[PDB]
Amino acid sequence: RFLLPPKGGTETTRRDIYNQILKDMAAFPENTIVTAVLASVDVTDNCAYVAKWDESSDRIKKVLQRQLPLQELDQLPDYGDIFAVLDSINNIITRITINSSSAGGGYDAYLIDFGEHIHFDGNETIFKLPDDIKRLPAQAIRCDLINCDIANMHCFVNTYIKIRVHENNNSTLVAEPVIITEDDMAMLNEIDESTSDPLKAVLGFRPK
Repeated sequence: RFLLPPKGGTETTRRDIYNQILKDMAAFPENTIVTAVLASVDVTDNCAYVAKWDESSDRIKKVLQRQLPLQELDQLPDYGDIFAVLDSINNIITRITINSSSAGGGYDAYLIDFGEHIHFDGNETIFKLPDDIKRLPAQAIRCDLINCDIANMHCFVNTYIKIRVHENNNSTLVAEPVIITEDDMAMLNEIDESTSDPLKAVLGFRPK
């Protein structure tokens, strides 16, 4: 059975949903070199995403590695509201928001911690986050990477990199890449299997 459609909220574009979610811009100070995970490289939209994945994000990490039980949901939350979705094949649970209704069926959704826009069929297994996790800042910060080969940068997704922050306007970054607990690396391997899944682009996240 499909999830019930959202009862409320304002539908938004991919650019707008990124603007509406909470983001910790203080983690990327200008004129400094910082260590961050290359969350995603969108070679169709040019821009990349960086995530601090700092000790303050520990609750999100616990949900992602299925270390915390969550209440399964049958009613999609409102557009712009934050919840969790299960990638059943790769066994990880990630934070998500529905930004709009799709004309052909389903919805447009944003993976706030990965910086990825995906189609949401409405058959996906979804959960309610506890309020503290729900209120945590989105890990993925939009970043214009300069002086580098973006295509080559795509292979370094889900790895720690060092970036020189040229500009931090408070919604996006202009950064140049420069050429960490054991649990953090283990989590990145778990994320990479979901990200590298051969059918993720075609089917999105699979149910059950």
